Amino acid sequence: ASVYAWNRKRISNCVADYSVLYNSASFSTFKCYGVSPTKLNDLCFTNVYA
Amino acid sequence: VQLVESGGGLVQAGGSLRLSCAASGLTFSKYAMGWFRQAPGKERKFVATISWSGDSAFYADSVKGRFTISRDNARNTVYLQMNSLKPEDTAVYYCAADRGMGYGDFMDYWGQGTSVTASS
Ligand SMILES: *[C@@H]1O[C@H](CO)[C@@H](O)[C@H](O)[C@H]1NC(C)=O
Repeated sequence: ASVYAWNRKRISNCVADYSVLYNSASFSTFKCYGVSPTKLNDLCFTNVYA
Repeated sequence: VQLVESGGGLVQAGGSLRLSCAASGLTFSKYAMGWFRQAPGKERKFVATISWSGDSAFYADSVKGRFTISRDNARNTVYLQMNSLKPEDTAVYYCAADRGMGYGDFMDYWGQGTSVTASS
């Protein structure tokens, strides 16, 4: 979707091993705020609606 | 505002190579630093990036074991060591900085780009 009618699904209650992104090597602007890319794996919250 | 590339890949034989950029326009411990490259024909691709203060470092899938993105919080300088020079590393390199954790097609400050190339 777009930025004017974006959806916000529920991101929790499901396996999210974000290392599945860290072998991407094809991104351009992977940025993380309030957390480093590494330390969102050991600890990462609920209500993480994407 | 100042982030300039220097050095080169002017090598007559294989060996260890170094790049010596400088960050002298704004802070260097806040702006997470990065290092990209554009091959002569291939596009700008990720090489290395660092955390805000240099606390986290990671590389690509083919440069991790032979590169060294060294930053310098003090004396305003930054280097990128290229080791075990390979023909797949011909490019023009750029030192960079951003408010995230590096790794952005558009940075806060962009380097000029020095030509590094390995020929054997
Ligand atoms: C999306 O695709 C890229 C490259 O095709 C891959 O690196 C990444 O892991 C994929 N992500 C998912 C969630 O499938």
